[PDB]
Amino acid sequence: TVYFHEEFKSMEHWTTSKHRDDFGKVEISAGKFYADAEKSKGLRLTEDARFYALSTAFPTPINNEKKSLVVSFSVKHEQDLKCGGGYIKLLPSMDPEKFHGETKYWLMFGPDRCGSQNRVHIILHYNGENREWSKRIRFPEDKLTHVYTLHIAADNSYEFFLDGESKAKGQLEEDWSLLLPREIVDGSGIPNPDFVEDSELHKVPEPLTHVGIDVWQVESGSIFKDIVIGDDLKEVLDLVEKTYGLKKAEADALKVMEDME
Ligand SMILES: [Cl-]
Repeated sequence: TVYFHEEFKSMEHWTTSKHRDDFGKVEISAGKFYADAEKSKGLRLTEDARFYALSTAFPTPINNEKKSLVVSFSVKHEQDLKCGGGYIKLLPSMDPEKFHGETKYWLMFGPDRCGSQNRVHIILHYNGENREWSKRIRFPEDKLTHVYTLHIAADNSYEFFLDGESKAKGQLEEDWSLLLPREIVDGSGIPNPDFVEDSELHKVPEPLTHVGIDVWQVESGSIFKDIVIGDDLKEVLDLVEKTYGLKKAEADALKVMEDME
């Protein structure tokens, strides 16, 4: 039911790409401030003004035929991020050493910010193109840990959770540009006979084989935690309570590091 859970207690099983000789360095770390010196540990990007590209393979490939698929992970931008990504990717069969921005993914999911620009990416590869989510939700611009959870249901509905709470909810067909128009001209009532129905929008075209972090950061220091993937929503949200729902401790740790200032 839970296919995968990266705790980032270690990073040896994650492979860093060879597509460039200058990808940024990463480490296991709890950051400058933390709710717990051990449980707050995670994947930390260390170097300013770098690209990052590292990945790990699912022990077993992941499918979602007539079944739910739930993705969750957290990013902590404690560094005062002005420009940088904090999103992950789910990819079909690929070579981790040539992993880069152009590598074919099925899903690109997570926070991204640069200047006054801010949104949560939910990008689905469908029918040979990457389809950007039509809705634009800004993620919280603070130094605290935030969790991003996505439910892709077998009825082609979806739901996006930020910090455990529902932020967006709707239909894949309506909130992305995946299919042709149902009407030949909108509001005419005349059907478009070329329209093709797809009951498998939610379904991965090929089985999913890797998770990867492919981001650019100007101000580095971000920490990734708890990459969870499964087929049951409550199960994942329960796991988010266990791992993230550290809230009270972290916020107090943040105030402590802010009273000094
Ligand atoms: Cl997007």
